[PDB]
Amino acid sequence: TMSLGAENSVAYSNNSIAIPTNFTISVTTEILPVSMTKTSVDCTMYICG
Amino acid sequence: NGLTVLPPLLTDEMIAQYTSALLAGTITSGWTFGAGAALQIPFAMQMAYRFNGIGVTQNVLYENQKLIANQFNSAIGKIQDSLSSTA
Amino acid sequence: FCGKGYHLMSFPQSAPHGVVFLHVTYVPAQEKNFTTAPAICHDGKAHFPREGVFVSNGTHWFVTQRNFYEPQIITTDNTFVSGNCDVVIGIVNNTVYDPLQPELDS
Amino acid sequence: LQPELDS
Ligand SMILES: *[C@@H]1O[C@H](CO)[C@@H](O[C@@H]2O[C@H](CO)[C@@H](O)[C@H](O)[C@H]2NC(C)=O)[C@H](O)[C@H]1NC(C)=O
Ligand SMILES: *[C@@H]1O[C@H](CO)[C@@H](O[C@@H]2O[C@H](CO)[C@@H](O)[C@H](O)[C@H]2NC(C)=O)[C@H](O)[C@H]1NC(C)=O
Ligand SMILES: *[C@@H]1O[C@H](CO)[C@@H](O)[C@H](O)[C@H]1NC(C)=O
Ligand SMILES: *[C@@H]1O[C@H](CO)[C@@H](O)[C@H](O)[C@H]1NC(C)=O
Ligand SMILES: *[C@@H]1O[C@H](CO)[C@@H](O)[C@H](O)[C@H]1NC(C)=O
Repeated sequence: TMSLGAENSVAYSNNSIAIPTNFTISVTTEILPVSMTKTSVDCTMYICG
Repeated sequence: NGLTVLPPLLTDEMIAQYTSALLAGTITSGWTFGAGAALQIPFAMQMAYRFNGIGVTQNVLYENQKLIANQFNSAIGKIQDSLSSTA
Repeated sequence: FCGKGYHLMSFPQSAPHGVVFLHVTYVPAQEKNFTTAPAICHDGKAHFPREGVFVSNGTHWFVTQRNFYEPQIITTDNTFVSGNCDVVIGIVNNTVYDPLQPELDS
Repeated sequence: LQPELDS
């Protein structure tokens, strides 16, 4: 059976806050296709040879 | 028939654990569980940030917190009736 | 939209039949727990932070920006007033310092 | 400032 992720209970209470004391710059890749292979078909040459 | 219907990869019980995790993060930690590790904050102060983000000064929340909570609880209640009444 | 974390910038690079984005982002790290309050009572009046949040290390109260720990002494120009102490749920009692106070030694 | 510097 697949696992969705680590279980966690956030330490919430009516007077507690967590503030970060440091940081990391993170560089992330994202990839998108933009164009197909341009094609032309001569249907008389394909059909009738 | 020759025709077949296939199960989804995620079952409804797995979808319900994701909607639970999103909701439990949102209630306990604001947007921070999207931007990094979840950081806890009290829900009245999370709503003070949500108010300050729409240009309403945050003292307006604390000075009206009971009214705002009652309007929210009432508005949630109407969703049950609105879904129960018609398909 | 432009990569996980808070977005700083991105750079395009070409690829065959497509494009690649290098998204540069700020991710917060090394958090600590603090006690917090929505407002502070000074002379019978409620002070709220102009930006950031009130926090305590257990003995002192500070105001800090909310995305990086940088504690400041709480003052009349870090904060703004609205109304009497009695309305706000969870208000706490602390001094708010006035920068003009020692200048009154003139 | 003006009422405070009246002191
Ligand atoms: C909360 O922060 C304040 C300021 O950093 C701490 O107060 C200082 O404590 C040291 C001894 O540890 C004294 O020498 C300084 O004179 C104090 N400064 C002031 C402005 O009072 C305080 O100790 C911290 N408390 C905790 C529990 O960490
Ligand atoms: C914050 O400080 C005020 C006084 O500056 C406290 O108010 C007094 O509280 C006692 C009971 O603890 C009452 O008998 C007095 O009548 C109150 N005085 C005034 C002027 O209202 C207040 O309780 C403190 N708040 C907290 C959370 O400790
Ligand atoms: C912040 O993180 C970097 C590593 O990302 C570390 O070298 C640096 O010492 C840290 N600073 C503090 C104050 O924790
Ligand atoms: C914050 O405090 C709680 C206990 O009050 C603890 O379980 C939790 O691990 C702490 N979190 C951090 C980031 O120190
Ligand atoms: C916060 O919760 C504690 C019990 O956990 C309660 O004694 C206190 O009055 C509450 N304070 C606020 C501001 O809700």
